[PDB]
Amino acid sequence: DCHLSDMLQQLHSVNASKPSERGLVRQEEAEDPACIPIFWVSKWVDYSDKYGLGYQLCDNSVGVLFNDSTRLILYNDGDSLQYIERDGTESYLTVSSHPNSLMKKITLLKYFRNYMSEHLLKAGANITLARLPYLRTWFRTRSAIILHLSNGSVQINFFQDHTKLILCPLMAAVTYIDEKRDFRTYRLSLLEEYGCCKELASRLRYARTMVDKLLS
Repeated sequence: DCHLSDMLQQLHSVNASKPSERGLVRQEEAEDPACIPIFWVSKWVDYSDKYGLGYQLCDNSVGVLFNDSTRLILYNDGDSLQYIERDGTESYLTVSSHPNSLMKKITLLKYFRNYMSEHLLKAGANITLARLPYLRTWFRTRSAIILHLSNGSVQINFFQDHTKLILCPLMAAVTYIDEKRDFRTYRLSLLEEYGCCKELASRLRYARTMVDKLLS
């Protein structure tokens, strides 16, 4: 990742500068609505002991990262599919016509979509040209799930308190979703500048270490 390189810098820059420890924190002055992200994960399902990691993006498309490290996406038209092999090669197809070699996985995705159509909360449901990204990797920790999409974006959802970061290195920007499910986007360079709350500074410290694991 040219991107993830960028992201660790940005983030380290902001964390080095110790933004909570300021005479007068001015976090709202680092806000920047002209940087809101197009895609994040609104829901996810971890059936990774058997099948893989199911998930839905904010545009209502659905995806799976199977345990064999391939991915099938279903677009929000209900029919278009994109399959992505371990090497990254990508075929496109539909539900109506598609090799039989994909029967089992197309079905697995239908099940994942049926479940996610009915069930979980839709993160960032209150918000509004990019290529639909797919899930590159994920992993869990005691404290959170980390989701790394092909468009270069890392999303970290925290379990305890339901807070979330979407990091876009394209813009040097991060979106915080707090416990009240308020949704504020910030430029990291302005956060370094203007400071932020002790909450977000800890989330952002975690996020650095999380982006380290991702690089490995």
